[PDB]
Amino acid sequence: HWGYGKHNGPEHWHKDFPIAKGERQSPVDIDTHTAKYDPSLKPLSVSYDQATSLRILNNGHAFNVEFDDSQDKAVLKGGPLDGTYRLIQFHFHWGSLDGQGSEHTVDKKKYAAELHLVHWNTKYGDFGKAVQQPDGLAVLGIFLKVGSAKPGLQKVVDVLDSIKTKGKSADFTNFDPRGLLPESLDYWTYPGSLTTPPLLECVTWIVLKEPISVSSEQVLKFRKLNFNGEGEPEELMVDNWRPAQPLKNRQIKASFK
Ligand SMILES: On1ccc2ccccc2c1=S
Ligand SMILES: [Zn+2]
Repeated sequence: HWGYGKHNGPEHWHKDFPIAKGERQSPVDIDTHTAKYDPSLKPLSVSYDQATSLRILNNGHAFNVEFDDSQDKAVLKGGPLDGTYRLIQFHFHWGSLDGQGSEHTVDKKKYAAELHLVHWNTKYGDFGKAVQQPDGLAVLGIFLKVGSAKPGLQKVVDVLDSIKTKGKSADFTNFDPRGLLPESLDYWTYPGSLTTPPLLECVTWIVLKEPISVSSEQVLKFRKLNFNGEGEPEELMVDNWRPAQPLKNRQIKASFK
């Protein structure tokens, strides 16, 4: 099945998921000089005050922090979006080395990791119906660079040892995702896709310009996770990023001059 190795990595995914070579795949390189400022964009509204985390799961590809999305609680609106999108989970992509790991790149620059906060358009009722729609999802993407620690990340780092291997989950209540956000909400936006199979073309991507800093020790702990299940030969969960895909007939808009 799919993964990030030589035999089942991104260059193979198109055989099971032909949309891998579609018209609006993600990630992409953000060419800052070519992204035009769009003064009709609204500021982004991130309202995470009532977010309710439930659990953290090692899915064999990444770890997901999952939210109760049964009520209207943690929503993204404004920016390029029409209507209200509800937070359902976040996860990260990261490298084996600090010089790589992000999926989007900025003028070809790779960051050490990238956080994806996934939200679904509440006009479609739930996540499963939203991923059948071209405007079903909005993913807030945030780059990580290695430097000072991010205090708001530590509770996630500290729980990873309890979900080392594929299929493990742990209670993860009362986690506040506001602690993972940078100061500025300046962003680039474009239409794209999930960056993992099934690679569905549902996503309005909103990529923040300002990275957050995490410490070398924090990202080292992400790299101790495993892609394998318990009892299987250890394969470290590193380099779970898809490289940039062709922009095709898309424009990337900037919210800032
Ligand atoms: O990586 N990843 C995994 C699951 C998912 C689900 C909805 C939207 C985006 C994603 C991504 S980027
Ligand atoms: Zn992702």
